[PDB]
Amino acid sequence: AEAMTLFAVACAGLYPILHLGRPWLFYWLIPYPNTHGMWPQFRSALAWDVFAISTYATVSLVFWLVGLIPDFATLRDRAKNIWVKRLYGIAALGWRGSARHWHRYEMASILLAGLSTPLVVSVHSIISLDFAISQVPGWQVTVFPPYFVAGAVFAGFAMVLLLMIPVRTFYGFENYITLHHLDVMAKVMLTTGMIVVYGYFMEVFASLYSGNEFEEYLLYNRLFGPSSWAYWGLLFCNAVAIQPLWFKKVRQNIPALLIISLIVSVGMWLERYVIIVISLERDFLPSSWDIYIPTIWDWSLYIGTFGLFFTLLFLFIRVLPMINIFEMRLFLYQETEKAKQR
Amino acid sequence: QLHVNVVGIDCRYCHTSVDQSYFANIPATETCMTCHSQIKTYSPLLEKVRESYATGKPIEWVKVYDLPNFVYFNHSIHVNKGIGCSTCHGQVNNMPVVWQQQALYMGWCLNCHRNPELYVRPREEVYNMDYVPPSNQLEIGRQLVAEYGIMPPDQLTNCYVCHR
Amino acid sequence: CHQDMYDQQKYTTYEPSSFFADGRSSRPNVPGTTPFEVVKTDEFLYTGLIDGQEVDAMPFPVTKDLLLRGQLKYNIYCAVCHGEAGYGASMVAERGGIVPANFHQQRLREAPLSHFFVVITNGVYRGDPENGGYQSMYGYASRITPEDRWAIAAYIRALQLSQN
Amino acid sequence: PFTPQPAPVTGNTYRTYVNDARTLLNSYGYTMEGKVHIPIDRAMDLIVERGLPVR
Amino acid sequence: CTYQPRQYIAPFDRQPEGRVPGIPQYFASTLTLGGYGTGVLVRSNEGRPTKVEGNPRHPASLGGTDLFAQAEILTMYDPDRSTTVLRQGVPSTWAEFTTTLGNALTAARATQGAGVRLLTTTITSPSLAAQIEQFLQAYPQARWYQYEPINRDNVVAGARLAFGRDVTTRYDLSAAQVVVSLDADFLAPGPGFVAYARAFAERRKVRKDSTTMNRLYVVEASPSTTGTAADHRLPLRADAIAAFTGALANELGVGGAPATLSPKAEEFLRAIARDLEEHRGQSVVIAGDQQPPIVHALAHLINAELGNVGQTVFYHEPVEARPTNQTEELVALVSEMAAGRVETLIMIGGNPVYNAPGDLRFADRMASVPLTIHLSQFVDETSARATWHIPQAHPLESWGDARAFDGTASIVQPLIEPLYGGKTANELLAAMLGQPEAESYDLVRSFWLEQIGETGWQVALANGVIAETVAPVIEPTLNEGAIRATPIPQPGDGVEIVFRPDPSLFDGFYANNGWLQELPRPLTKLVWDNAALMSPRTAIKLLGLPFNADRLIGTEADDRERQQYLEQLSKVNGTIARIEYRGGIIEIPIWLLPGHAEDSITLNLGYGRTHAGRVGNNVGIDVYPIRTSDSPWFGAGARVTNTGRTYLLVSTQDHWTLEGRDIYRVGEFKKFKEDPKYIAKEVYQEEYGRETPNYQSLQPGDDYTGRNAWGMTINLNACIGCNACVVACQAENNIAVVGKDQVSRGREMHWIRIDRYFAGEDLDNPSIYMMPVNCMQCEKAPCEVVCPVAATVHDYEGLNNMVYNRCVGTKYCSNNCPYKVRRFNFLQYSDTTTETFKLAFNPDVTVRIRGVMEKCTYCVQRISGARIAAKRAAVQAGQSSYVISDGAIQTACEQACPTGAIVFGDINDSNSRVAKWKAEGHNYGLLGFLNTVPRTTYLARVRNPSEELEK
Ligand code: HEC
Ligand code: HEC
Ligand code: HEC
Ligand code: HEC
Ligand code: HEC
Ligand code: HEC
Ligand code: SF4
Ligand code: SF4
Ligand code: F3S
Ligand SMILES: [Mg+2]
Repeated sequence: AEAMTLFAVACAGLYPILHLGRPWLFYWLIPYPNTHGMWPQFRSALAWDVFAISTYATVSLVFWLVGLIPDFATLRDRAKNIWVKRLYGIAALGWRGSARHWHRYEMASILLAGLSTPLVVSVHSIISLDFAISQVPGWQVTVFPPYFVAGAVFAGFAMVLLLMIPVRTFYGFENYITLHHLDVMAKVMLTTGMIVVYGYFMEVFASLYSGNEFEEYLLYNRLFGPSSWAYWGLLFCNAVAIQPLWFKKVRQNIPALLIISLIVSVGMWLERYVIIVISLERDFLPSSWDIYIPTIWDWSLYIGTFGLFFTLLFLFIRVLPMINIFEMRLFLYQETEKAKQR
Repeated sequence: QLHVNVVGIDCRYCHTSVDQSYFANIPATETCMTCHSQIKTYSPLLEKVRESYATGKPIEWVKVYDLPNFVYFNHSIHVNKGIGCSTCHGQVNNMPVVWQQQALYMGWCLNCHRNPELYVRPREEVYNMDYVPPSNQLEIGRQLVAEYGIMPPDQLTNCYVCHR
Repeated sequence: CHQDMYDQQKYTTYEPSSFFADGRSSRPNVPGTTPFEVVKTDEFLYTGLIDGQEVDAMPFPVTKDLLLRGQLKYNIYCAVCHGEAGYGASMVAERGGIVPANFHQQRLREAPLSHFFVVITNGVYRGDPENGGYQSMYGYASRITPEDRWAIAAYIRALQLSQN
Repeated sequence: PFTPQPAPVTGNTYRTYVNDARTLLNSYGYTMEGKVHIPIDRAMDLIVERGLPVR
Repeated sequence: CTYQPRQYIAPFDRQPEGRVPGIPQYFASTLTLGGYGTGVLVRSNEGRPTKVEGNPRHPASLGGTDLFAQAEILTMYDPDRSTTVLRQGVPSTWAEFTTTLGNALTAARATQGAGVRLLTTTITSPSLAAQIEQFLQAYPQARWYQYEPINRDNVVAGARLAFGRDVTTRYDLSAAQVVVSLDADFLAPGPGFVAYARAFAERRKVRKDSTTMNRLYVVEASPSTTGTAADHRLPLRADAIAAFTGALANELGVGGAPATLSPKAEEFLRAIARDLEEHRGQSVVIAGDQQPPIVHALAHLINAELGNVGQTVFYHEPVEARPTNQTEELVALVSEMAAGRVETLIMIGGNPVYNAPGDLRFADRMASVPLTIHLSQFVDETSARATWHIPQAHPLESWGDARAFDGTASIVQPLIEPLYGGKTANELLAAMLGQPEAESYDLVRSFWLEQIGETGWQVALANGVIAETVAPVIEPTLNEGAIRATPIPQPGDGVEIVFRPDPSLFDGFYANNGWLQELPRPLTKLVWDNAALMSPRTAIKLLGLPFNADRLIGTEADDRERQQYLEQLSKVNGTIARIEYRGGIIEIPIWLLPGHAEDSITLNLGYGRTHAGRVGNNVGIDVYPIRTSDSPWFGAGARVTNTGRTYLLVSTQDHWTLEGRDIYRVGEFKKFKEDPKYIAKEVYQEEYGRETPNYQSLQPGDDYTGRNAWGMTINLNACIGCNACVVACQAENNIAVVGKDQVSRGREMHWIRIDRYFAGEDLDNPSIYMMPVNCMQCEKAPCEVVCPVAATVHDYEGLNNMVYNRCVGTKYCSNNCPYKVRRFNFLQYSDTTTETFKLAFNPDVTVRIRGVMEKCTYCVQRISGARIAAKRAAVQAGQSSYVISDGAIQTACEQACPTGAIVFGDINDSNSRVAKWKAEGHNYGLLGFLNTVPRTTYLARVRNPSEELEK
């Protein structure tokens, strides 16, 4: 989970640089000392985005490194090649698994979880807020930060499904990742899918309840407009296909769970399309109405970012272990201790 | 150094446009030829100057003070509002070959556009670089700022002041 | 470092051009052309000759501000190689040997004001058709506007009256 | 590239003639045949007062 | 590595005399559309023309100019302007040309001159008309034979029928109450367009003190720029305007003819005949040149009936030197070369191979002439056919003269020595006079000195106008019988093509102009292409389209479904339709035009050129080789059949109707007279149920009390869709031209756009509404709060400061500005290579690199220059005040609007025109519910309809 968070962060974080068209001046959004004496505006939501993605990237990297230090200590201790033992050695920093070191380990890991838990909610609230502070009718919606947070957990749980069913099957980790693991993960995805469907209802209620023409034409152009195909595929994907996950046999069925997670990811992408592109298509002045058609280069960059993600994931599953070796030994201890005290 | 401190020509003789336009006039060949058709022509240091004014090709001078061309400096409003040369160019009157005195930053330009009292002078913008800023530069600067109508820094640090 | 619009595609005041033949983007004045609301309908304002001779008069009456404008325009252009007093003896007259004429001789005191205006405009002398010759002061029509040339003539008269 | 030391010039300069003529402009005085140096800003006031001819 | 390259800098060898370097100079010249020249002020930046403004002293430029005058800069700096004398396409010199011309001259002086022939456009140049008169004196059998495709034959043939003498008609529209336009385009560019538009809109601009507002009737086939501004616009077939005019003569009481019409048309005609004969002397009947000569004859007869002659209609001496019937002179010339009589053919401009009607087959009889001559200004379609093509000097680099619509005869001035060679028509006519190497300076001096004198020539050069000369007033008797003894031709055979000048390309001479092809066409917004124009009923009946054009009919009770059906009526645009005219097949795509007359087709002349430059090398589809010389403007036989093969027809708007929002506020003059604020009160009662909105805002803003706050004012009653303001703000601010591909994507680069909105009942005879949209310069701007590098900020003066060098290109600032006026340099749009295009850039504005934003800055180079001028003149006097005049800043799209709808100035100062305009009750800001507080506000279009068609 930490690894694909870092790799999705590396895939995402190129896009604020890449979408500029003067991308070599990306550091101008960063407050840096210059001879000009200028500053970032700091009330823009892209100015919040730069701090947000940088802090999120750094904290997720920090959590990965402290989560990796004792597994580095094990991999140094079993490497059997002399030069690789130094390489995992300075990676482990000579971790020396011990009390008065494990105390600070659990203490700092629980506390960093306490730092990163509000943080990822806020960083995806700020990814929401780059639409939610804007005056576009489909973008100025007050539900957007918890709704984008729920959509993010929903799409991410889809991706963790789609990339851990092969890790469970092909690499023989069936005992470590049981079927109850996938059951509870489908349950949490079901929770976030209901909150996302509730967010769609909130959008429909905002457009119907309001007497404004612009919210009503938003709902019309989403429902019956030229780009209305994405909204119909959104209610087919992210709403109809999630009601299967209420039943346990659907959750325990591995091919059904994989394919429903794939529909979650595609319809989540469709939700971002409906939020951004469709609301930018038709605006306040009808002279400023135009269709958006992607080129081959948008899809080329999307497939290429899939390549960067999968490449970094494959180096991760090669040089480093993909399951926490410690905290599974601790989980083994906790399981046999529950089996002791009953 | 030889023309202004020694021979003694005022800078509006050659830069004739310094108080009318944004562009202080770069001197033509004819400006040299009022003197140098008689003051040692057939000299090796002036074969380019005598190559011009016979054929029409300009003497290709090299720009010393250079702005990046969307900054839009105006010379006339600086000399007219009591800012003389040698606050922005240094003592050019002593320069045998001219160097840039400081880098033309937004720091330097916004420094005078935020505190114009430190460098403003009681007119005499085009006076030779024998001028020295007095001790009461805060006092005489505030009086000259209020006297010339130098606007508040909330107006002079606007972006469409310089960039356009 | 990025240099985006640092040297723009457009032509600045004296930006060099490869399209024009001489190498100048700034083009010379087209002959016979005048700008909007600027006319040559009065010959005495823009040349010194009404009937073809010297006049000893002015188009506009003299004011103290016009006189001080003539003083400033004298001290920029004219006072180099003529002296602030007007006696010719300046420092350009020492290195080179131009030998400029003093103002306060009787030949110039008897001379009219329109004689002065013609001297500012067209310099004086030209190579004689036989036995050769040279040009001496080369004319200051491009640098001084003709109203300011008449102001220079007025301060010439102030200088001759000051020293007589 | 430190600030250049511009070589202190020698010989006569324009300033000697300039302040000699600046003394010669004001402050009254005599010459070879002229009756008195009427000063500039006094001779200037006189030459506007008796006027130049117009047209 | 160093921060910049060295930047060599080139001074002069001899300085230019009267200019301080770094200060633009303004020169007066003359620019001719169809020979009729409008007085222009052309900015001389460093001795080169950069921006064309209006010369305020001239007739047909009362401050402003039309769009072709404004794009004469990019016409002048076209890289495909002809560079050398070409003998047979191989380069030659002027000396070789003049030796051969002397040989051809002595070949025809032995006879009296039966072989030598000319071909010009309409020459309103008394220098050139004098020179051709001496040439016809030296060669008595030689003839002139002038022609342009956008000619004035029917106004002069109506003069011949009505009075027996070539007269012109000058309409004083400032003293008019009921202007009636039987297929007339006086609010479209042409003869006296700017003066007629200024007079019409000065009677249109309504305040609370205004007690009179005029009423326009236009009866037209093609919707046009005059069609929008009318209170009543009747779409009637161009064949039927003759019958409509005869029926108007019948009802008004003069000798005309009875006619039959549709009941909308017949009720409209009785409404016209009731508004006329109520305003006797205070009415104008105008006919356009498209219409036959009997329409102009009957218009003269009507204008004599209602007392309009001498008070609002003024008959004048012919300003076009010798007037003729130019299409009759054409068929005379083509028959002459068909007989083989023509030996020497001289063409001054005109593009006669391309611009002729195609029934003459002009290029096939062109090769019958052994020695031809072309003065061309572009290596063109005719200069390929003809021998001895001569470079023609552009008017910005030529010495000459041109008469206006009232015969003012202003002097064309060269702001630069001629760029690519350069030989004017006066120099060409002096070469055919016999003497070589005569410059256009000495020729027009020798004509105009000793005619007005040297001291008058100096004033004629300083001011634009000539004081003494004007067209004298004449009052010829009107033959009420000879007009009556004319057929007054009756409409109706079938589908009828109307031939129209293109509103941005005119006759096609401006087809190589990059600005004009990029500029969206009025009422269609089509760029870079030509299209057949249909009514929705017309295309439904003709193309076999499975639609109704009757679900477009209805009231406001089903308005949104009608708008959605009109949106469904789109995406059939671009359907290629094969028509058949009299022998000609054009195969042109169709564009739906809801204002169009039924069974009427509008093909636009000007496209389909082959030998234009890199701009418009094959743009559009040619209308000329189907056009028939017998009836050059319309004809009643057309076979519109479907073809399939849908073409990409590219528009700037895409969406046609305002979708039930408060964008364009419309009123009536009686209720505006009784209550000026009633326009907002009827809007806000439906939206909020309160007469006055209460827009609470969290953000404070700035106060702007003691400052010079710049604001724009646009009068919707006065704007017509002229589109000269878009070309002006393009020329002033170096906005790059993108191709057809980037407007197909939707990335046109226009700082001001015109919104055309088609809103009205029945949706096939709708009310058309043009709205200029620049940036509102929003005091509480949504577009500054989002852009993260603080590149669009507000200043002390309250105007949005878009900094191109700080933009990183987030394009968030696009998404949040609710009017979508910002423009992004998606690719490198600016011309980085072509040196002639580098000369056209105004150096007071940054030329934008790829990846930065763009929007109109309240034309801030002019604001900054006037600010520096005010502060310099304040410190020169010593006042320490810095007071800036109200007329100190005229923005370019204000300075070039012919109707004066755009008004700019300081709004804190109550004495200014813009603050007095903003104090009016029908002033409103666009999208008030977003708390932007615009500085560009709009006056609501207050109409003056009649009691017979609305009440
Ligand atoms: C500032 C524009 C002026 C004015 C008003 C005058 N001068 Fe000159 N001057 C110079 C030289 C070498 C002479 C002697 C001979 C000559 O030029 O042929 C003069 C003399 C005059 C005259 C007498 C008339 C005459 O014969 O020319 C007058 C009326 C006059 N000066 C006025 C040289 C110079 C300069 C050296 C480069 C400078 C600068 C000027 N003059 C400037 C002016
Ligand atoms: C008189 C008012 C001058 C004008 C304007 C320019 N020059 Fe000159 N220059 C002048 C003098 C009296 C002197 C010193 C005496 C001497 O001649 O050495 C100089 C010095 C120079 C020199 C050396 C020799 C010379 O011929 O003058 C050079 C090469 C020189 N100054 C360069 C120069 C240029 C390029 C000028 C045009 C902008 C120029 N000077 C103008 C007199 C005057
Ligand atoms: C102090 C020595 C300054 C330097 C460095 C710069 N400017 Fe300035 N400039 C200064 C003052 C006090 C004023 C006028 C004050 C006023 O009343 O406005 C100016 C004037 C300008 C202006 C005029 C704009 C305006 O007044 O609204 C501009 C645009 C301008 N100067 C440009 C400019 C640039 C680009 C500079 C950096 C090279 C620059 N100035 C420096 C004082 C000083
Ligand atoms: C004149 C006093 C200016 C004001 C006001 C502003 N800008 Fe400027 N800018 C100016 C100078 C003289 C410089 C130095 C050029 C350099 O890079 O050293 C700058 C610099 C900038 C830059 C860097 C340009 C680049 O790297 O492409 C930018 C982006 C910039 N300034 C932005 C900027 C903004 C947003 C301004 C309004 C608040 C602004 N400048 C005002 C001149 C002046
Ligand atoms: C303060 C800021 C000053 C003032 C007081 C003077 N100069 Fe100018 N100068 C200045 C700049 C930024 C530049 C370069 C222009 C640019 O955009 O980078 C210059 C340059 C000159 C030039 C070069 C041409 C030009 O300005 O475009 C000349 C010529 C010149 N300076 C002459 C000049 C004189 C005579 C001055 C005394 C009155 C003078 N400058 C003052 C900045 C400043
Ligand atoms: C002949 C008389 C002459 C006068 C007097 C003179 N200059 Fe110059 N100046 C020149 C010439 C030639 C150039 C262009 C050559 C160069 O860049 O050195 C120039 C250019 C300059 C430049 C270079 C700017 C650039 O970017 O190229 C500076 C700095 C300058 N002048 C300052 C002054 C000042 C300040 C004065 C007034 C005391 C002055 N000069 C007086 C001849 C003169
Ligand atoms: S914007 Fe200006 S030029 Fe264009 S139609 Fe309106 S008034 Fe005329
Ligand atoms: S739409 Fe216009 S007024 Fe609004 S922020 Fe953009 S430029 Fe400013
Ligand atoms: S949001 Fe700002 S970053 Fe540029 S594209 Fe707009 S000025
Ligand atoms: Mg540069």
